[PDB]
Amino acid sequence: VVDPFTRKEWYDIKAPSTFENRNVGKTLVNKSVGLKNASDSLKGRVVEVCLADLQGSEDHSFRKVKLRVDEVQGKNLLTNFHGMDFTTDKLRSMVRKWQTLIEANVTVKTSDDYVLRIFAIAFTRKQANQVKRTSYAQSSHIRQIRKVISEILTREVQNSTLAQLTSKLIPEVINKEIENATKDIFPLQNVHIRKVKLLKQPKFDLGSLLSLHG
Amino acid sequence: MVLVQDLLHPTAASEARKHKLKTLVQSPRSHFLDVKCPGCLNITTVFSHAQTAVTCESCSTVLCTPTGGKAKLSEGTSFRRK
Amino acid sequence: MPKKRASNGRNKKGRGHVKPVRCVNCSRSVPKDKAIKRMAIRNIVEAAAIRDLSEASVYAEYALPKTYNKLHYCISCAIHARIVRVRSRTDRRIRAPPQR
Amino acid sequence: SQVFGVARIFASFNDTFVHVTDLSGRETIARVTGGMKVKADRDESSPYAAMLAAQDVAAKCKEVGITAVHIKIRATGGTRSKTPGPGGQAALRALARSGLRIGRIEDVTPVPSDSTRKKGGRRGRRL
RNA sequence: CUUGGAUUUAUUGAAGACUAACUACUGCGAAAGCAUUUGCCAAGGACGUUUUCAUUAAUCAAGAACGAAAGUUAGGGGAUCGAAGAUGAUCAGAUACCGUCGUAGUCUUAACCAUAAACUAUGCCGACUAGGGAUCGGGUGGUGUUUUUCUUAUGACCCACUCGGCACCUUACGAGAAAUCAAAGUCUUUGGGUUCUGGGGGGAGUAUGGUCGCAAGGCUGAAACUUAAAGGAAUUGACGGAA
Ligand SMILES: [Mg+2]
Ligand SMILES: [Mg+2]
Ligand SMILES: [Mg+2]
Ligand SMILES: [Mg+2]
Ligand SMILES: [Mg+2]
Ligand SMILES: [Mg+2]
Ligand SMILES: [Mg+2]
Ligand SMILES: [Mg+2]
Ligand SMILES: [Mg+2]
Ligand SMILES: [Mg+2]
Ligand SMILES: [Mg+2]
Ligand SMILES: [Mg+2]
Ligand SMILES: [Zn+2]
Ligand SMILES: [Zn+2]
Repeated sequence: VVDPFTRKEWYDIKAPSTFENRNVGKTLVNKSVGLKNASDSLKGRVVEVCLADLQGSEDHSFRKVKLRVDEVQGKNLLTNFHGMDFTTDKLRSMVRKWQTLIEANVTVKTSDDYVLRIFAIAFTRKQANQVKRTSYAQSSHIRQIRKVISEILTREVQNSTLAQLTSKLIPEVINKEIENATKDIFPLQNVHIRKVKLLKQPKFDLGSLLSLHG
Repeated sequence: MVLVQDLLHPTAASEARKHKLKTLVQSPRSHFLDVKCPGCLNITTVFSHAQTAVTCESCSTVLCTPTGGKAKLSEGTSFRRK
Repeated sequence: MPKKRASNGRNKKGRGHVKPVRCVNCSRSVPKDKAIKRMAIRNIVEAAAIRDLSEASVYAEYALPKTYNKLHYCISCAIHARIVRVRSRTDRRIRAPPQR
Repeated sequence: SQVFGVARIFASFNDTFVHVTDLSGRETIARVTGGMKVKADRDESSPYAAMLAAQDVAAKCKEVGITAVHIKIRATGGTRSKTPGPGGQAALRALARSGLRIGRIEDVTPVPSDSTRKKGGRRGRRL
């Protein structure tokens, strides 16, 4: 018989400044007892929350953002966009029968040692006028589109040191660019980033992290 | 098309429609488009389905890109028929 | 025994032998053609419960999303309950989507 | 103002969970299940039990100090069903009734890309 | 079955699997078969062609190439399901379902094997006969529409025709025992060109010999003897723990 609910400590989740709010909500942990410390325990906590939660508007209620706790500074805990996400119920509605979808995965080392995997879904358009029930692009065309997308990703990830990339992603500029690139091959609908996954990461880079929050 | 077609003389439209083979007599509908390049004032009797990167008589101008059927006449180029 | 149908498993024609799919209910391996692919687009909340949710909730309008399950049924299984619906010989020829 | 949680309703066939957590996920609040509130083996996924569980969870939350939740629903997933159970909806209803507030509802059932082999065998499950 | 938080919650790691959604009376391949990525490596049909050779052509007993799954030997892995096996109910009983678990495998890599409701239960090549729309892949024409970076020019449709494969309705005068069939038609008004197979049912895919295999089995293949039906298609019934 112990009951650790009384033996608890509440802390506040501190988001990056690329969004509107720099505060997500409220997590908790046990106290910093001898042998097993609190800060250490914290550093490595992924808060997956909605993007409409951060941005406020319901245009970004089609998105999610995994936020990894890095630095614990004065109760409040600083996080980093560990991932970007779509919940299932968003992309599932976009996948409809009688039109081809185009996924595109791209591995990219940013300027910093941060290997980002960035995805890109893009559906094919039922044109204006169309009586062909289907709107299927030719396999070759699809391939070309994918290639283009990859190229775009290479151009705009790698460049701009990862923080800026996230910002860019935020209001669908990349998606727009992709769409533009496509239009000569095939029209397309929607076009999104869907996910952002992450592989490598260097030393914590504390000063740099701080330079986000100010 | 039913009973009494009278088959020696069709209307030409029908012939045009049907395959270049499946008329009365075999007769192709490819043409020797007499192309002029923008450069030199000389006429190249270019067959409309080239199958080749069609150069001029000597100069490397490039007249027609051989698409699977009829050739796309590269850039703003002018041509006569047959 | 004569042919009940021309098609039978249907989509397989000029298609040697296709890949298969597992049934939802039975987990019987059924070819993805002799399959009966009903699409369950249910709302994430129950009809009467929606009101309750609204009463509870924060924000306006809300996501109120739909779950999406393309369900595959092993023919026999489908016949027990699902869209199948045993027809007359003359009525089998009709492929138009029912109701509507 | 509104202190949040993530509800997490694992609504399988033959049992429901209600597993309220913090936003990171690690630190839980209440894990209350269907079979816990009704000792009848059969009556686990059964709605009433689920509702009871939900109520219990709500109570726990109140005791702790939380105001709102984010509904996440998980059907068994992958090798099984992919179909929300009988008592997820019921649980949700119960939660709503409780007055514990609600925001951003999702179904995060782990629907795979191409599962590793399912139940039954090839001839399936033959009652 | 654990609680000395298993499950559940969250980050990983390892492994070998698979490759959903997409996904259709859709596409390719000689079939078997083939759906994430990019790349490489060759090949291929269709097309288009006022290109070139000039009978090289069609089908095939000998022989050849492939060939699902399982099995096999020998290697890697093994998540789940899961012949074997344990085991919990039920019934007069039930080593059967259902139930829980779960070696072999399943998956793969190196060898075999060479069989299938490998089924379109429809050999191939050729010609001709009746309407219709679509649908994939080529290719023509549209002062057609939109893209818009001004004319654009690609692209993407619209429409008409065109050739091409994996696809409805009526009458059939053609057919067919009929289900049905636009081929299963142009057959007693019997002959376009070819290969292969069958001759009541059983005995029997057995016996035997050959041959092929590591085996399991394969290809090949009887008779004695037995028997009046065996089948097919449908019609009306009766019935069905079908609707
Ligand atoms: Mg029958
Ligand atoms: Mg028979
Ligand atoms: Mg074919
Ligand atoms: Mg086959
Ligand atoms: Mg295709
Ligand atoms: Mg895929
Ligand atoms: Mg032979
Ligand atoms: Mg095998
Ligand atoms: Mg079993
Ligand atoms: Mg027993
Ligand atoms: Mg006999
Ligand atoms: Mg009969
Ligand atoms: Zn010249
Ligand atoms: Zn089933």
